[PDB]
Amino acid sequence: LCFTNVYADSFVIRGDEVRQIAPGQTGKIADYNYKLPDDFTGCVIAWNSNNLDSKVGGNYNYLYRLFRKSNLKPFERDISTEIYQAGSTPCNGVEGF
Amino acid sequence: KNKCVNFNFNGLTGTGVLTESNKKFLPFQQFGRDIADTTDAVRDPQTLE
Amino acid sequence: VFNATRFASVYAWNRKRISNCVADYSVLYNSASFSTFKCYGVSPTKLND
Amino acid sequence: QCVNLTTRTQLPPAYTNSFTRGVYYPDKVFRSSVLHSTQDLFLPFFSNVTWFHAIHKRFDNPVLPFNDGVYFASTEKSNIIRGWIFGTTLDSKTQSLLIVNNATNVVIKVCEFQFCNDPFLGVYYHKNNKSWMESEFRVYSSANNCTFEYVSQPFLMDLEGKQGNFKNLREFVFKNIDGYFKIYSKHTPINLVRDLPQGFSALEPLVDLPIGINITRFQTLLALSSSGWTAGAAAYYVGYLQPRTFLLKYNENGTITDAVDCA
Ligand SMILES: *[C@@H]1O[C@H](CO)[C@@H](O[C@@H]2O[C@H](CO)[C@@H](O[C@H]3O[C@H](CO)[C@@H](O)[C@H](O)[C@@H]3O)[C@H](O)[C@H]2NC(C)=O)[C@H](O)[C@H]1NC(C)=O
Ligand SMILES: *[C@@H]1O[C@H](CO)[C@@H](O[C@@H]2O[C@H](CO)[C@@H](O)[C@H](O)[C@H]2NC(C)=O)[C@H](O)[C@H]1NC(C)=O
Ligand SMILES: *[C@@H]1O[C@H](CO)[C@@H](O[C@@H]2O[C@H](CO)[C@@H](O)[C@H](O)[C@H]2NC(C)=O)[C@H](O)[C@H]1NC(C)=O
Ligand SMILES: *[C@@H]1O[C@H](CO)[C@@H](O[C@@H]2O[C@H](CO)[C@@H](O)[C@H](O)[C@H]2NC(C)=O)[C@H](O)[C@H]1NC(C)=O
Ligand SMILES: *[C@@H]1O[C@H](CO)[C@@H](O)[C@H](O)[C@H]1NC(C)=O
Repeated sequence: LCFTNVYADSFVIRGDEVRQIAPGQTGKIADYNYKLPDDFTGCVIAWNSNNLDSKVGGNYNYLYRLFRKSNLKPFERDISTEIYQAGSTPCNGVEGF
Repeated sequence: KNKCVNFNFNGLTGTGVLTESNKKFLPFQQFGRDIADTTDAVRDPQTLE
Repeated sequence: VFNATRFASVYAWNRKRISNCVADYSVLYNSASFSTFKCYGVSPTKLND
Repeated sequence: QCVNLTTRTQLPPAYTNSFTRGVYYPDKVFRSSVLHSTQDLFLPFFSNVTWFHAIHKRFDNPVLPFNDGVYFASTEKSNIIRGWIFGTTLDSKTQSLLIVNNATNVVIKVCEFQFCNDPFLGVYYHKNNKSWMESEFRVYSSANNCTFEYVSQPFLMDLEGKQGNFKNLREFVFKNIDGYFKIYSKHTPINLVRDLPQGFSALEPLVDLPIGINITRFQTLLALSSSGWTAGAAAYYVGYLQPRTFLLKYNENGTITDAVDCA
């Protein structure tokens, strides 16, 4: 079989969250940083990389998004670092309650 | 051409007689489909005819 | 539910009634880390609606 | 740079009729001698395509909504319409897509742009050299976090002309579906003065960009001391695509030759 346009999406996640990479899933990976479309045509590939990515003092170069006003769209990539407001108050600057 | 063969164009497996067409595919198109929606024409991927 | 200091043995499995509350399951994303989460009567996406 | 060019006359919003335009090939399959029904985001027939002018006096570059795709067309002379900006903040809080055709090459880039209130490009008109050459590029201040970047092979496209009636119609359909930004386009010669020509012609797909950004608003970029200038005689029209069934006639050669809007 041949393929017309091919894109490889490469990223690192916690091992528990590989299940969230399937289309039609929820959780902070599916909800907030990586969503696959319901009619996704492709394959998902993952392998345990503890021997490559881990660091004795803890490797903190790998980031995930924990807060979002709304679940993002399929194949959408949110780079924004703007602060998330959990309460009813607005929050400016860098930090707040 | 002109003989019955099990063809495979870009994975488009099938059985049928191949023949030189006069359909003019615009470049973004590779396959043509019938009223029955069965693929009836194909652009050969090595010699673009 | 998901943080109780001591869970029950499987033969004596516990059952708790959940009533008059809002199912905002987002609150536990930071700290849950579920290895298995499988729904059988609903799609997981729909739980909020 | 980044400069506000505020000298312009105020006019009310214009509208015109999208008779039989904004139809595109719905898929890359060939079909001939058949009438094909398809449901997609099409520009409804005989809808109001909002209408904008560049004159001398008037230089209309508003930030416009971008919902369920957009149909964009420009009756153009002397290459005044040169690109678009897409995004949802246009202030570097979030990413944005820039498509620009400038004198030397077309550039497509996705960055956290800090756009200006009035973005534009500029040309020096007949400055003792007989030819026209581009000199001003004032759209954004800085473009730090870029995640997509394409630049075409170089060329020189002329930026001079003073003929009365418009000689070019360029049509574009923009759809942002599941992270893929799709563009369909068509080019036809015309000899019309002041309105979207009546007729029919379907847009072929040309490029599909995997930008993956959230697009809610967009803005076209037009060629143009800091304030007080002269606008080019060019006009562009904007419609919006809605999910509609379209019956499409394919002629003996496979080109969509007619269409019917089911609603
Ligand atoms: C893609 O970008 C869209 C535009 O930014 C965005 O829609 C925006 O959503 C926010 C939050 O839902 C809205 O913010 C306002 O919402 C209501 C009024 O709509 C107010 O009560 C709030 O206090 C707040 O002021 C924006 O108004 C809204 N913008 C538009 C044009 O609708 C989408 O949510 C984004 N898509 C994704 C998947 O993130
Ligand atoms: C696919 O490969 C063939 C060669 O294997 C290329 O076709 C050749 O083109 C030259 C120039 O016309 C001919 O002299 C050869 O005889 C052709 N080969 C054969 C086997 O007939 C062809 O160009 C390749 N595909 C593409 C898209 O370039
Ligand atoms: C062009 O005008 C806009 C307003 O129309 C200016 O934007 C303002 O910028 C100041 C800071 O410089 C902010 O405090 C205001 O809130 C902004 N207003 C709006 C409506 O956005 C912009 O700075 C001007 N640019 C130049 C180069 O003069
Ligand atoms: C988005 O832009 C910001 C601002 O440049 C980036 O934050 C910088 O990241 C580099 C690399 O880690 C640091 O050396 C700088 O100190 C950071 N600057 C600030 C002001 O925090 C951020 O990394 C960019 N994001 C992406 C995805 O490229
Ligand atoms: C005329 O062209 C030359 C290069 O050919 C350029 O350096 C010069 O600035 C131009 N003059 C004007 C007035 O634009």
